[PDB]
Amino acid sequence: EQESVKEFLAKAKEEFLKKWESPSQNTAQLDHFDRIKTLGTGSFGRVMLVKHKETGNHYAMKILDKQKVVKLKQIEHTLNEKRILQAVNFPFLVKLEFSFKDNSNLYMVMEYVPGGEMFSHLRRIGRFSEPHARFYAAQIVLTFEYLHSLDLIYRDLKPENLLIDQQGYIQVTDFGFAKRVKGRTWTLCGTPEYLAPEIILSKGYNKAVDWWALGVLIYEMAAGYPPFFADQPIQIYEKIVSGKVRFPSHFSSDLKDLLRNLLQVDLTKRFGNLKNGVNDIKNHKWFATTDWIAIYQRKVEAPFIPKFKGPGDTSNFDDYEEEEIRVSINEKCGKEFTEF
Ligand SMILES: CC(=O)N1CCN([C@H]2[C@@H]3OC[C@@H](O3)[C@@H](N)[C@@H]2O)CC1
Ligand SMILES: CC(=O)N1CCN([C@H]2[C@@H]3OC[C@@H](O3)[C@@H](N)[C@@H]2O)CC1
Repeated sequence: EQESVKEFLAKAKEEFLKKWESPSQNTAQLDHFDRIKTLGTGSFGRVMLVKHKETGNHYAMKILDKQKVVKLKQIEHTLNEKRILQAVNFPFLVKLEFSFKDNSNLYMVMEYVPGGEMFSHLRRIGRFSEPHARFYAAQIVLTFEYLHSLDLIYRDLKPENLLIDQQGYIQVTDFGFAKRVKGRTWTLCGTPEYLAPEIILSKGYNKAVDWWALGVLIYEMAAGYPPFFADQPIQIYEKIVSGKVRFPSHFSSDLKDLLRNLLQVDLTKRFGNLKNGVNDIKNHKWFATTDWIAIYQRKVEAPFIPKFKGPGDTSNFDDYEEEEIRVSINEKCGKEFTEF
């Protein structure tokens, strides 16, 4: 490994471990913010655009209902998410600014990324050219090199979880399945189209599942649709475990070669999981034009700058039913969330 990379990752791990061992807690409260608009929803709860009443700064506030987290069996995952987010620091990761809890809910207040989800831009344009896909892929490669060096598996890569910032760079969001793992882990989680075969087959799996998901993402960016597509999950799973994929004829030979090595069903042969680790990916011919240092330093001109009017603009996010943020007069699930 290059001395620069080695000493960078050694320092990255030292800094992560100090915050991991002593997590920040209770750094704001709900009535410090005005609620503006719902930016998205899921089983996790909701994300709202908020404005800090004193500073005027905008944030994306993820709100989880403690009782629903318990019923959906996501306690450990939610504690993982907040503890990891408060400890990481990398140019292409969403930045957690505050966290707190009250009688009913857990709150993670993040810097707001007004360019919207990669998913929207991909569906609007149709597919990205190879250079455009490669610019985003390089940022994911560097982000996974960082996360994996901290013993973190991400487990939720997909276009809806990649936001585009004001400079056209990626911010990875949604650490709801991220976990610190030395060795293997066993939980079935993630979106069907992006699951590695070893997840579908209920094996103990490792960080190689993130490199499989990178293969799916690159294919989807360059084709406009994912490589394993079907109407029901059970049919998607059959395609994933088969060891066959079809590439559009417009794909370059270098892209097809990279994808055969990322979408390798045998995890012991998959790029990212060999002796050379991430360097088999960084040194692959498809990445020959990539200036890894300049990408990290955000010195490369992005292929695309999202249109938006200012830090409060919500036009790149879609419209959701607006519901109350209720806080019970009685504490719910206090024991389960003591460490949050
Ligand atoms: C940092 C920022 O600007 N964020 C945080 C994350 N959210 C969520 C929202 O909830 C579900 C859906 O939209 C999801 N794909 C998205 O990542 C968007 C706004
Ligand atoms: C029956 C149904 O599907 N509904 C009921 C009414 N809502 C409106 C109404 O206006 C303010 C508030 O109730 C909000 N929930 C929403 O916008 C749409 C969803």
